[PDB]
Amino acid sequence: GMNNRELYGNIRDVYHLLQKNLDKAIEQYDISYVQFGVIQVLAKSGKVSMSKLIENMGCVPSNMTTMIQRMKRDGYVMTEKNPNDQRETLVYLTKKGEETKKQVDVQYSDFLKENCGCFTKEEEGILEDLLLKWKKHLN
Amino acid sequence: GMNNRELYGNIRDVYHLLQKNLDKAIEQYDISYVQFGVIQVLAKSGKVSMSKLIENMGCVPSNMTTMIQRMKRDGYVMTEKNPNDQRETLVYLTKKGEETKKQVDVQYSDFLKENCGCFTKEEEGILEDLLLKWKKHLN
Repeated sequence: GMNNRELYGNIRDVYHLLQKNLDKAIEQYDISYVQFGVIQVLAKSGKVSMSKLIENMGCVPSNMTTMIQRMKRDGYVMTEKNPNDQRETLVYLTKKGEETKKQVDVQYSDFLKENCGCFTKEEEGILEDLLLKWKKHLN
Repeated sequence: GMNNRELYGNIRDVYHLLQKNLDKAIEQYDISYVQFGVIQVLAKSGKVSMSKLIENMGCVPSNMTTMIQRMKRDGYVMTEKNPNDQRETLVYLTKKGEETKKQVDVQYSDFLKENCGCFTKEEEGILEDLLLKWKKHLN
C-alpha cells in the first residue's frame, strides 16, 4: 500500500543522493560514478572480458561499448581481442588508470565518512539487520 | 571505515535487487524501469520540455534522446517543437502510453507488496525514521 510505496521511494531517494554526492566528491578527477565503478571492478579482477565486466557491473549503463571507448582514449583502460576467441574483447587497467584509482580512493574514503557516518553505533546495527533482512527477501 | 563502507554496499545491493525484480515484474509490457519511469513522470506532469523531463528523472540515463525516440516509434510518447522557442522539444504521452500506464500500475502495485512488504509494522516505523534521517543528512 502507501507504506510499501513510501519505503520504495525512501530507499531510491537515499541511493540517488549518494550518487549525486559521490559525483561531487570525485569531480576533480574528470570521472563520474560509472567510470569510477569500472575502475574499481577492473582493479579487483585482472584482465576480464567485456561480458564479465558487464556482469560484474552492479548496474550496467545503456552505452558500455561507447563508454569504454571514451575511457580507452582518456587512457584509463586498454582493450584487446582474445587470441583464443576472436569475437571476444578483453579489458584491463593501464598504468594511468591504476594510478587514478589510488588518487580517487582518498576522496572515496572521505565520501563514505561524510555521507555514511550520520548514524549512532546502535542505529548502524539496527540498519544493518534491517537491510540484510531485505536482501534475503529480494534474492 | 568498514562500517560506513558496508552500509553503502547494503543500500546499493537492496536498490539493485529492487530494479532487477521490478524489470521482471513489468517484463510482459516490453518496457524496463527506465521507460516505466518516463511514463510515470509524463502522466503526473502534462506536456513538459525535454529538459524538464531530464530534471524530473530521478536518475537520468546516458542516452535520453535515443531512448525517447525508441518510445516515439513504439507509440508510447509524442515529441514536438515548441512554437515559442524553436530550440526546445516538448514531450507527452500518447493515448497508447496513457493506456500502458493503467495496465502496468496493476503489476507495480503487486511489485511493491511482494518486494517492500517483508517488514513488521514496528520495523517499518524504525526503517522510515532511519531513512528520513539519512535524507536530511545527504541533501
